[PDB]
Amino acid sequence: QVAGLNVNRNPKFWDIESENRDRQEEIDKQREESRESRVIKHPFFHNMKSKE
Amino acid sequence: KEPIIVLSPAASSLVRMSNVKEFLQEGKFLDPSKEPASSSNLLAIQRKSSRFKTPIKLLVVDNVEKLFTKSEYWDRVVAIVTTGKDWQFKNYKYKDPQILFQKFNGFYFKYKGDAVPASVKSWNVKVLDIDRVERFSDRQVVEQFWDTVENTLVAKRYKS
Amino acid sequence: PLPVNLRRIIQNAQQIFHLDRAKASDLTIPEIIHGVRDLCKKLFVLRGENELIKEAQQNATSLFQCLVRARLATRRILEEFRLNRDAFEWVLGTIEAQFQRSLVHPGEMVGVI
Amino acid sequence: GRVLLVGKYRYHDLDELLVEYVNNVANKVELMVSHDKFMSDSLDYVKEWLERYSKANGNRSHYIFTFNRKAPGWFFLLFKLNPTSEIKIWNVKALPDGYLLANNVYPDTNSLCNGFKTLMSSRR
Amino acid sequence: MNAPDRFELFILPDDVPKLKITPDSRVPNCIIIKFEREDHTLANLLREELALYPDVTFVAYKVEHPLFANFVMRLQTEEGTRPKQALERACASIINKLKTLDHKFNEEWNIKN
Amino acid sequence: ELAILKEERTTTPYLTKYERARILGTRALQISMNAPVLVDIEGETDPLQIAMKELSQRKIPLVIRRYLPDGSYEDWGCDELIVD
Repeated sequence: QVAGLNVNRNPKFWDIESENRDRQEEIDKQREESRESRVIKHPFFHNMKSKE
Repeated sequence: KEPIIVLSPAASSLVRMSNVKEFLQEGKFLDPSKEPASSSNLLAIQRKSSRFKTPIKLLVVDNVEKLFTKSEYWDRVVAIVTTGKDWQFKNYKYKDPQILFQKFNGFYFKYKGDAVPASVKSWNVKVLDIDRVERFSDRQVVEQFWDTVENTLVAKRYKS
Repeated sequence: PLPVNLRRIIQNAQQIFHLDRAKASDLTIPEIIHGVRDLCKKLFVLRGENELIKEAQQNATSLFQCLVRARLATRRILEEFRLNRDAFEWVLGTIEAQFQRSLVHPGEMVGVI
Repeated sequence: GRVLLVGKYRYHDLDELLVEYVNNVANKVELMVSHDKFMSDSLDYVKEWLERYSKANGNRSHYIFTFNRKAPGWFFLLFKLNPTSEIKIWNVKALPDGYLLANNVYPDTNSLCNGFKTLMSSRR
Repeated sequence: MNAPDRFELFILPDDVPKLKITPDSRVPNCIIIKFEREDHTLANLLREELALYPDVTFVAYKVEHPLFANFVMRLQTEEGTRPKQALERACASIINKLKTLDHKFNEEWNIKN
Repeated sequence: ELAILKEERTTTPYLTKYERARILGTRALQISMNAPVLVDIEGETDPLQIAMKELSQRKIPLVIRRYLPDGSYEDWGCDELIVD
């Protein structure tokens, strides 16, 4: 029970599609994550790509 | 029958097949990480000692899987170099490190100032320290190693 | 009182390299002369190339160089101590390293001491 | 990680993995190259040489090994029974314990050749 | 204020084992036994019983600190025998000796009373 | 101005005991405050022991600025100072 307000979401009186697009973009921004490189100490280890 | 010296095939070993000859024989220590890897697992070195009139020829073997098919080869082993790893001894004569180290001479090479591994302290092996900067003590460390090896050889009454 | 105990270094070299027995030495006389002479110019107390720095450096090590030359003499090395080549190089390197370790450290509060 | 897995193989450290896997695989590759029935050239040249040798010596079946440039760590076993038979290519994988052909592990190259000949005889 | 409870000298905690055996890998066929809540009374008895066995090559004990009630024993035997078996034989032998000693004492006391 | 060029550095090339103590303390504090470690730790947990391990392998990312009495200074990396 999140929608506790009786907002008049009539299709002729409410921009349903823009709300859906904005909410989808807000979920697509909540999917953002943080990442970083890995450091390993080994004599034969080198931080290189496959071709490198 | 020349005696056999067994080295650890681990990449973290300070003594490898690339620089074992120049270290044990010539008395100069070079970093094995910078030296290229050696394709041959068998090498021959010469030791000059005051206890013996003639130089002694010794064979250095990295892997015992292809060179110790006969049990009589283990009678020629006079020194074992280990890195403190249990998996070195899967195919050895004594799969338990303890019995192997009471029945054979164990040597561990570490840089001066580094901490000894826990397994090394729990085993009967000698600890030899190589300084990172000063290079004059390499001959002294090699002399300690060869003193232990020659004591074992005289105790075994080897003929040369 | 002087730094770097030379007697201890010599007997350590004798014990390490087994300098007993009447075996002849392979240590040539020019090697001894040049080794001692070069050792007496690597005992760095002060670093730099200025002439005053070199004069102060030569002044600071006069007594220790006298001690080293009195001990590491050619006849003494060949007859009393009976060093070989490896023992000689080990003694020279050990003398240099131990002299480097005996210098005072900057930041010492020598006044309070 | 304390446990490292390379397929079904299980190891406890990087050095153990290296010594037990990579060195053994390199030894098997060296043995395969040093074998008399090996050719390191291109696949088309290998097929042409096999065709020419089969045409010249059609009384016997000829088999050769070559590098799998498309799939690294593998080998192509090309054998031609006779000039009228199409060239059939088999996949051999370089494992630490030997060579894997037709889900069978052969310790050495000669054992691999003997197993290949036995399989051809049984399938005939 | 900092005085430990007197019953801690002989009462064994729930999480503390009475006996812990570890091998001594420096020499072959040697173990280190740690006895908890014991003192010289058992240690000296076991040590001097074990020292008379032909197959026991080394036996010793030490109480590290008198403020802690524990001792540590080192035991080394021949190749054929295991040290734990020697310890069990020693315990059984001392029990038998005490049994016959008690029997003879009771006999003599009954005779003299 | 006050900086001294790396070619004409005249101070001792050895790490003094005060510099060693200060570097170990600073590195231990940084490690205890979640700084990345530059050496492979096997089972070590104490920050001071990890700092000592880093020092023995010449992997401490710190610079020592030695001050002369006149005000000038020399910058020495922890990896180019000899440590016993």
